[PDB]
Amino acid sequence: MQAKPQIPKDKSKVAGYIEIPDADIKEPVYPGPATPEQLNRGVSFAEENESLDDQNISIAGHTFIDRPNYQFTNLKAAKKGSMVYFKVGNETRKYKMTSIRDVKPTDVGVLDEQKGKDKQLTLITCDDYNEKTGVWEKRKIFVATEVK
Amino acid sequence: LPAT
Ligand SMILES: [Ca+2]
Repeated sequence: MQAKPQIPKDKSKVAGYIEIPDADIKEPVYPGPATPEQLNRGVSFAEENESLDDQNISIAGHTFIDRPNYQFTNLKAAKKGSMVYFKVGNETRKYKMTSIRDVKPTDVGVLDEQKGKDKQLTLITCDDYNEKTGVWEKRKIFVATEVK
Repeated sequence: LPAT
C-alpha cells in the first residue's frame, strides 16, 4: 500500500532528486553507476546495484568551474552541519554532513559502505583538474549521516 | 572512484 520506490529498468529515469539549502543546489538522481553513460544525465549512484535503503548510498558527478548549478560545483561551499535532503518517488529523506575527506585518484574505497546503524549518503565530487596530465588529481567525497 |  505505502510507496515502494525501486531503481527500475528505466536507466533513463531519475530515481529521485537531491538538494542542499546551505549549498543552494537542486539536481536529479539517476541510477548507478557514475559511468560516462550515466553521468550524461546527472549525479548517478556511484554504484550500479545501489539500494534504495543501502547502509551507504553513494553518488558521483563531475564539477564545472563556470557553472555552480552543475552536479557538485557549488558543494565546495557546503560543509559540516550542512542539512542535506534526498527526494525520491513521493518520499523525502534527510541527511546531515557528518564527515568529509579526500584521497588520491584511485582510492575507490571512497564508496565507504560499512556503517549501517546510522546509514549515510556518500557524496563524490571530483575537482582539482590538471591541464598537464589532462586528468583530475585530487578527489573530493563527503559522507552524510541519515537523520530523517 | 567514479566521477572523473
Ligand atoms: Ca553502498
